[PDB]
Amino acid sequence: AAKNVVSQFVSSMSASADVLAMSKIEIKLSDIPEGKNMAFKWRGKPLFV
Amino acid sequence: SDLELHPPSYPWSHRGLLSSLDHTSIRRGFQVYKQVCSSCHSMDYVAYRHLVGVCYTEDEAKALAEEVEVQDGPNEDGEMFMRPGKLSDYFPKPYPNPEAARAANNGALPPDLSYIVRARHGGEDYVFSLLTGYCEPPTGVSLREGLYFNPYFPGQAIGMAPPIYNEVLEFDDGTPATMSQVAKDVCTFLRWAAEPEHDHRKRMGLKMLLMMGLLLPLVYAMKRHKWSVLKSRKLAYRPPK
Amino acid sequence: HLVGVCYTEDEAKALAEEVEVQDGPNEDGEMFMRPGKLSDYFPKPYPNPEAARAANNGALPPDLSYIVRARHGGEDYVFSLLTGYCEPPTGVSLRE
Amino acid sequence: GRQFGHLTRVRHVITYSLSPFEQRAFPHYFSKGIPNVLRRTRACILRVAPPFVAFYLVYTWGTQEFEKSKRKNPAAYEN
Amino acid sequence: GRQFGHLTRVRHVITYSLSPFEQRAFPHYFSKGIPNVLRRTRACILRVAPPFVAFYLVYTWGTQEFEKSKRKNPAAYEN
Amino acid sequence: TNIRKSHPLMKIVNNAFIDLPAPSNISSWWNFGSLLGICLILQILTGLFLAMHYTSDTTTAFSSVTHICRDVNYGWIIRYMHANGASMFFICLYMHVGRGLYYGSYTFLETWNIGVILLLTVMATAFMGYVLPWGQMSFWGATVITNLLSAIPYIGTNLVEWIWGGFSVDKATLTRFFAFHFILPFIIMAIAMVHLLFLHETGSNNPTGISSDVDKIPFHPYYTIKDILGALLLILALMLLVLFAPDLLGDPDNYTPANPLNTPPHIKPEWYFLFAYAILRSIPNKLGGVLALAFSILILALIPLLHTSKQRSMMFRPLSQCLFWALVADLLTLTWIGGQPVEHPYITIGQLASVLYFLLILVLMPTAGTIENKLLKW
Amino acid sequence: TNIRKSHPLMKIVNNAFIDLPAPSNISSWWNFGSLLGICLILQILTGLFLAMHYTSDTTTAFSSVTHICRDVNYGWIIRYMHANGASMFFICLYMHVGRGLYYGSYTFLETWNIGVILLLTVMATAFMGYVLPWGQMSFWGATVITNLLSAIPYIGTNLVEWIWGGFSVDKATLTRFFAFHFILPFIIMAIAMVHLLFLHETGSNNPTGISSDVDKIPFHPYYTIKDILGALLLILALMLLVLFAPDLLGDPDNYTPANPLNTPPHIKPEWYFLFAYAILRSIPNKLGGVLALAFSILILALIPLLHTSKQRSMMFRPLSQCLFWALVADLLTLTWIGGQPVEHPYITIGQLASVLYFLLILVLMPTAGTIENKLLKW
Amino acid sequence: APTLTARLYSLLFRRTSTFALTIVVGALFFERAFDQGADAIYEHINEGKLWKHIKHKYEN
Amino acid sequence: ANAGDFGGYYCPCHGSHYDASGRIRKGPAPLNLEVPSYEFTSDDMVIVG
Ligand code: HEM
Ligand code: HEM
Ligand code: HEM
Ligand code: HEM
Ligand code: HEM
Ligand SMILES: CCCCCC[C@H]1C(=O)O[C@H](C)[C@H](NC(=O)c2cccc(NC=O)c2O)C(=O)O[C@@H](C)[C@@H]1OC(=O)C(C)C
Ligand SMILES: CCCCCC[C@H]1C(=O)O[C@H](C)[C@H](NC(=O)c2cccc(NC=O)c2O)C(=O)O[C@@H](C)[C@@H]1OC(=O)C(C)C
Repeated sequence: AAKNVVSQFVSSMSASADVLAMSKIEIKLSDIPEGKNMAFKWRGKPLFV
Repeated sequence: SDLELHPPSYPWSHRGLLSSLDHTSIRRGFQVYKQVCSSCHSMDYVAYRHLVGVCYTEDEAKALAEEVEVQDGPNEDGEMFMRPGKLSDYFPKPYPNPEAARAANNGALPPDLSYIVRARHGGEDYVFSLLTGYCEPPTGVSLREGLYFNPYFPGQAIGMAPPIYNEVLEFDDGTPATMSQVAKDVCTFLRWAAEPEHDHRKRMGLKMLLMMGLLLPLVYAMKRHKWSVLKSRKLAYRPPK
Repeated sequence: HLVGVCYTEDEAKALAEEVEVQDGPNEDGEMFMRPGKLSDYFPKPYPNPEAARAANNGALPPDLSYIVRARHGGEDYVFSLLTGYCEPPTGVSLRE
Repeated sequence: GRQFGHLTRVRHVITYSLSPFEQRAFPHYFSKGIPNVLRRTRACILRVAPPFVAFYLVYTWGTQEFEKSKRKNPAAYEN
Repeated sequence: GRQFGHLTRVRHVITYSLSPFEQRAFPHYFSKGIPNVLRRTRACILRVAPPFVAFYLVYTWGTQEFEKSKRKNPAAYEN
Repeated sequence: TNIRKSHPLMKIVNNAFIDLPAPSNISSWWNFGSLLGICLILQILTGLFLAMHYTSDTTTAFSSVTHICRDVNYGWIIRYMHANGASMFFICLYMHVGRGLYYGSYTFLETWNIGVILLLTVMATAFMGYVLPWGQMSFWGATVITNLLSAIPYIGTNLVEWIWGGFSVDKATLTRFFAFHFILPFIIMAIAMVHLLFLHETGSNNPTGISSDVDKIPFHPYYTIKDILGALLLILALMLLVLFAPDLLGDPDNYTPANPLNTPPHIKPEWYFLFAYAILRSIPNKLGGVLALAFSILILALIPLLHTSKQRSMMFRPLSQCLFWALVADLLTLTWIGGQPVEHPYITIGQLASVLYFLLILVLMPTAGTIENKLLKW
Repeated sequence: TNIRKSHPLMKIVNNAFIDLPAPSNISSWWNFGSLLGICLILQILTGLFLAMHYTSDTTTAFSSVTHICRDVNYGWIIRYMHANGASMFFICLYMHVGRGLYYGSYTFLETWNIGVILLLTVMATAFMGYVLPWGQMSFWGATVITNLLSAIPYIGTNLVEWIWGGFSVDKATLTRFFAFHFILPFIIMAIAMVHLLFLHETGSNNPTGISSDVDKIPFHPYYTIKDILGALLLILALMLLVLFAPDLLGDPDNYTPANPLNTPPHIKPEWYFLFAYAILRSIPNKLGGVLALAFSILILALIPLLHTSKQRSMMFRPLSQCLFWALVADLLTLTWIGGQPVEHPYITIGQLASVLYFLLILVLMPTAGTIENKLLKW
Repeated sequence: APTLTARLYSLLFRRTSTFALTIVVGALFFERAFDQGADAIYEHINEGKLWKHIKHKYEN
Repeated sequence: ANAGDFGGYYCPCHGSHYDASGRIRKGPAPLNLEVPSYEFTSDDMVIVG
C-alpha cells in the first residue's frame, strides 16, 4: 500500500496527460534564402532549418 | 410549480458496488451526443483522446476528430484558419457567446454536458427519466410558447424540445435505436463524461477492501499481543498485618 | 491612470472617447463598439503578435509600458535611440 | 512533563504478568466476548438510546407534515 | 540550556559598576572614539586590505583587456 | 548512556510517544487526537499536490480542478481524498470535543482552550477551502456566510467589503481565500503543538476521571500500536468515501460554475456547519442571528465555568449521562433542520432545538450536576 | 513566584531572549542571526500579501505582478520590499556564514549543520521565488539551472522532466514552483528553531573563541536592545533599496514576458548565485561543472573536519586571517566573473578563482593553521 | 520434523537482517500475485471492458 | 545563429560553440545538437517528425 499511494503521488507531477501534444510540421524551403537560419516552433521547442 | 417528483432506480450496469461501465454502451452514447445533443449542448471538458482508452481505438478517434473543423492558432499574418481535427482538443461546439444559446433556443441555456450526472440530484436517473419521461400537460396548466411539459423537472416548465424518438442510428453491428435504448446509452456515456475515473476507482476500491481484509485483522492481532501482558495481569494487595 | 497624473476628470473621459473599443457581447452574442470609458487601457495596434510582423517587416515594436525598466540605461537609451539616429559609414550594408 | 519514578507513592501491591509469546492474543474471544458487550450495552441502553428515538420520532413526523402541508394543501378549494 | 548559577566557578573578583542614570551614554565619544578606531584600523589593515586591492587590480585589468581584445581587435588587416 | 534520552531532539520524541506515561486505562475515545493529527498532515499533504495544479483566477478556478480530476495522473484520488479527508477532519474534531465533555477533560483549561482555538481555525480554514473550486455553493456559500460581519453595528459594512476586496465576491476574493487556505493549516499545526505542550503538563485524563498515576503504562508498545490500528480504521473510512461514494457528503451543484445572477433556492454550508446554520436563522434577527451563531461555538470556552459536579467524568453520572445524549441527538437535530428549507414544521422545531441547545448546556447539565452531588450526600 | 519562569510557554520565551546568559563580549557580527530571523518573517509577511493578488497560470503570471505594482493599493512597496528583502536575506546569510568561519563557530557541529540545511533551503526557495513573475530571466533562469540535474548519470533526464511536468518549462512548472515557494519558508522556519534549539545547548561563541562562562550577561537589556538598533539598521538598508533604488540589484529583463523562442545572450542567475555560476562554467564538463557547483556549497559541511588550529577564533591568527580575506575577495571575484560573458580574460581568471577557492579552503587554511600551532610551540 | 513456523523462525525471522530481507523479498512477489488475482477477480465479475472489445478492431 | 568561433551556433549560457553542422567544438556541451527525424517530399518542401 505504501508503494502504491506514494507512486500515485509521484506520478501526479510527472507529465499531465494533456501536456503531451505535438507531432509533424511542414516547412517551405524557398522561403529560407542562402545563409539564413530559420527557427520555427516544434514540440514546444525551437527547430532550426 | 412548487410540487415535484423524484426518479426511480433504473438498475444501471454500474449501480452495483464494484460495477464497471458498459463500454459498448458508452460508445452508442457518444453517438447520441454527436448527432443529437452536440448542436445545443456544450461539452467543454471531454476530448477525442479521452475516448481513446474507453470506447474507440487509436485510428478511430483520429477519424471522428477529423469530422469537424476547429479554429486553430494564428499564422504569420495573424490568420486563424480551420483544420481537419486532431485528437488534442475537446468538444467546444454550439455557440460562442452564452447569450447566443439564448438567442437560438428561446431564452434557455442548454448547460454543459460534462457536468450533468453529478450536477443534478438523482444523477443518471434524473436525466434518464427527464428524457424518457416527457409527458402531456393535464388540466389547470398553461405553457407559454413551446415551454414543453416534463414532470421530472423543477416547475414542470422546461424550454428544451424532446429530441428523443427521432430515430437516428449507427449502432454498428446492429442495435435498435428505440427511445429507451437511446436514453440509456446517452446517460451511460454521460456518466462516463462526468466521472471517467469511475471504473479504476472501483477497481482500486476492490483492492482497498481486499487489502484491509488482510490488514485490519493483522494490525489488530498485533495490538492484542502487546496488550495481552496488560490484559491478563494479576493484582494482589498485601498490606502489613 | 492619467487622471491624477497629468490630465483631469473630464479631460480623461474625452481622450478615452476618441477611439472605439470592442465592448462585451449583447443578448444575441454581439460585440459592438462604444465611445470610450476611462476603465480600459490602451490595447491598440495589432491583434495577433505576428500581425505586427506582417506590417513592420518582420519586426516587433515591443510594449511601451515596459521600456524604461526593460532596457539598460533606461530613459537615456530610449532618449538616445530616438534622437540618436545617424548615417551608416563605410564597410556596412543594410537589407531593405 | 512527568516521568516514571516521579509519579506517585505506592504501598503494597504485587503484580503478576505474563509474556505475550506465552499466552493467547484472543483468549476466549467469542465465548467471553459477546456476553460482555451484551452486558455493557444493557448497562447503557437507557441513557444513550432514549434521546435518539426522540430525534427519530421528530424526524419522521417532521418530514411527514412537511409534505402533507403543501402537497396535501389542496385539499379543498370548492366553488 | 544553561542558567546563571550553574555556569562556572569564580574565585576572587570584585566588580564595581554604576547606574546608567548616573553616568554618560557617550563619555568621550569623539575625544577617545576616533583615536581608537584609527588604532583598530591600523591593527588590521594589513590582513584585510591586501586581498581586496589584489581583486581591485585584477578587476580593472580584466575589463581593460576585455575591450582591448575585441574593440582593439582591428587593429590591422592590411592587403 | 541511552542517547534516546539525552539528545536535544529525541527528548521531545521520547516525551511525545515513547516514554510518556499514559493511563493503562484509556479507550477508543482517545484515538481522535492521533486521527486529528493524521488528518492535519494528510490534509496538508494532498492539499499541497492539488496546489501544484490548481490556480485561483475566477476564469480558470473551476477549470483547473476538472483538469486535475481528468487530466492530472491520479489527480482524482488526490482531489477526492482532500475533499473527503476534510469531512473526516470534522467527524474527528466532533468526536474529540465529544469525548472531552463527557469525560470532563475540559478541566485542563489551557489545553481545552487551545483546542477551541484549534476548532475555530480548522473551521475558518475549511470554509475558505470550499470557496476554491468556484462552484455555485462556493460563491453563495462564500456570500451567505462572510456577509454576517455586516450585522456588526456601525462597521459591519466596512469589514465585509474589506474581506471581499470589492463590493461583492470576485477577483480579490478567490486569490485571498486560496492564500489564507494555504497558510492557515501551518499556523494550526503550530497551535496544535502548544495544545500538546500544555497537555503533557498534566498527562491524560481517563474514562473514570479518577487519576491513573497509580497505574500508568508507557506509550511505547501500548499506545503507539493502538494508534496505528486506529489510524488504519481512519483510512478505511476515508477510502470508503473516496473509492466508493466520492460525492455522498458533497453538495452536487458546487459542480456547475459560479454566477452572481443565480442562487439556487436550497444552499446550505457543508454538512459540518448545519447545526450552526440552523441556529442562526432560527432567529428573526440580523444581529441576533449572528450573535447566536457565535455563542453556538464560543460556548465551549464557557463549559468549565459551569462544572458543578464533584466527580470529573460522567462515567458514574446517569442524570448527566442523559442530558449528554440529549445534547448529541439535539445536535443531530440541528444538523438535519439546517439541511432543510426554511418552511413549516422545520422552522418551529429548529427554533426549539436551538433553545434546547443553549438551555441544556447553560442550565440543565449544571443542574443535573448539583442534584447528583446532593444524591450522593456530597 | 515569578510566572515568567514556571509557565510552559514563557519558559521558552525566557530561554530565548530574556534570561539566557550571553557573552558580554559579542559584537556586531552576531546580529545577523536576528536579521535572518527578521528577514524570514518579513519575507513571509510581504510574500503572503503578494499571494492575495498573484496568480500562477503562465497567461496571467506577469500580468498579475504588474496589476499589483500599478493597481493594488500600495502593492508596489510590498512587491519591492519582498524582492529587495530577498537580497538582504542573502547579504545576511552571507555575512552569518562569514562570521561563522572566521570565529570558529562551526565547532558546534549540529548547529552549523542545521545552518547549512538552512542555507540550501533559502537558496532553493529564492530560486523558485524569481521564476514566479514569469519574466525572461525567470524562464531561462528556471531553465539553465534546473537542467543541471540532467547531468546526473543514467537518470538525469527523467528527474529534470519530472520536476518540469512536461518536456520543457511551462504550465506544470509555474504552479509547482509557486506552491513550493509557499511551503518552503514555513519548513525553513521550523528548521530554524531546531537550529536555535541546538544552539542553546552550548550558548554562543564569541570574538575570542575562549569561553565566556566566566563573564556572561543576561540577554535582558543588553542583546534585546542591541538587536533592535541592529534591526533598525536592516530596515534602513532594505528601505534604501525599495524607496530609492528599487531595481539596482534586479536584472532589467525579467520585465518583458517569457518566450521559449528567445534567450538573451547574457542571462545569469540573481547576484547571489554568481560565485556559484562562475564555478560551474569554469569547467568544460556537464558532469564536472555541476559536480563542482555542488561541492561549492556542500563544502561548508566539510570545514569542521579540517580544523587544524589549537585556537578556536581567528582573532589571534594573522596567517589564517590573511587567507580568510583572500577567500572573501576571491568570492567577490567569482561574483564579478559570474556576472560577465564567457569570453577572453574573464574565462581564465574565473577558472583560476575556482581552483583558488577549493585549494584555499581544502589546503591553504588547514595548513596556515598547523604552521601557527608550530609557531606558538603548540 | 519440527514445525513450519519453527523452521521459518530459525532460518529467517530470528535475525532482523533476514527478517527484513524476507519481507522485501516477500513484498515483491506479493504485489505481483495480488495484482493478478485481484484484477482477474475484477474482470470475471465484469466483461463490458475494452479488452473483449478489441477483437473487433485490429485493422484501423 | 551565426555566432561563435565556428560560424554555426553559440550557446550563451555557459559558452558552447557549435559549427554549421551543429557539432560541438568548444565549451561544456557533451554532444552534437539533435538532428530530428526528417525527409524531403519535394524540391521546395521538407516535413519534420
Ligand atoms: C439527448 C440529447 C440531450 C440531452 C441528454 C439533453 C439533456 C438536458 C438536461 C439534463 C438539461 C437540464 C435539466 C435540468 O435543468 O434539470 C437540458 C436543458 C436544455 N437543453 Fe437539452 N438535452 C439534449 C438535446 C437538446 C436539444 C436538441 C436541445 C434543442 C431543443 C436542447 C435545448 C435545451 C434547452 C433549451 C434546455 C433548457 C431547459 C431549461 O433549463 O429550461 N437540448 N438538457
Ligand atoms: C487541530 C485539532 C486538534 C488536534 C490535532 C488535537 C490533538 C490532540 C491530541 C493528540 C490529544 C491527546 C490524545 C487524545 O486525548 O485524544 C488531545 C487531547 C485533548 N484535546 Fe485536542 N486536538 C484538536 C482539537 C481539540 C479540540 C477541538 C479540543 C476541545 C475544544 C481540544 C481540547 C483537548 C483536550 C481537553 C484534550 C485532553 C483529552 C483528555 O485528556 O482526555 N483539542 N488533542
Ligand atoms: C496547507 C495544505 C492545504 C493546501 C495546500 C490546500 C490547498 C487546496 C486547494 C488548492 C484546493 C482546491 C482544489 C480542490 O478543491 O480540490 C483545496 C480544496 C479544499 N481543501 Fe484544502 N488545502 C490545505 C489544507 C486543508 C485543510 C487544513 C483543510 C480543512 C480540512 C482543507 C479542506 C479543503 C476543502 C474543504 C476544500 C474545498 C472542498 C472541495 O474540494 O470540494 N484543506 N485545498
Ligand atoms: C534560516 C537562516 C538562519 C537563521 C534564521 C539563523 C538564525 C541564527 C541565530 C538567531 C543565531 C544566534 C545569533 C547569532 O549568532 O548571530 C545563529 C548562530 C549560528 N548559526 Fe545560524 N542562522 C541561519 C543560517 C545559518 C547558516 C547559513 C549557518 C552556517 C551554515 C548557520 C550556523 C550557525 C552557527 C554555527 C551559529 C553560531 C554562531 C556563534 O555562536 O557565534 N546558521 N543563527
Ligand atoms: C511563504 C512566504 C512567501 C510567500 C507567500 C511568497 C509568495 C511570493 C509570490 C506570490 C511572488 C511573486 C510576486 C512577486 O514576484 O513580487 C514572490 C516573488 C519572490 N519572493 Fe517570495 N514568497 C514567500 C517567502 C519568500 C522567501 C522565503 C523568499 C526568499 C528570500 C522569497 C524570495 C522571493 C523572490 C526571490 C521572489 C521573486 C523575485 C522578484 O520579485 O523579482 N519569498 N513570492
Ligand atoms: C509527524 C509524526 C510524529 C508525531 C509527532 C506529532 C504528534 C504527536 O505528538 O504524537 C503523539 C502520538 C501525540 N499524542 C497522541 O497521539 C496520543 C496521546 C494519548 C493517547 C493516544 N492514543 C490512545 O490513547 C494518543 O494517540 C499525537 O498524536 O499528537 C499529534 C496531533 C501530534 O502531531 C502534531 O503535533 C502535528 C502538529 C505534526
Ligand atoms: C517572533 C519573534 C520572537 C522571537 C523568537 C524567535 C527568534 C528567537 O529565538 O529570538 C532570539 C532573539 C534568537 N537569538 C538571537 O537573536 C540572538 C542570540 C545571540 C546574540 C544576538 N544578538 C547580538 O549578540 C541575538 O540576537 C533569534 O533572533 O532567533 C530568531 C531567528 C528566532 O526567530 C525564529 O526562530 C523564527 C523561526 C520565528
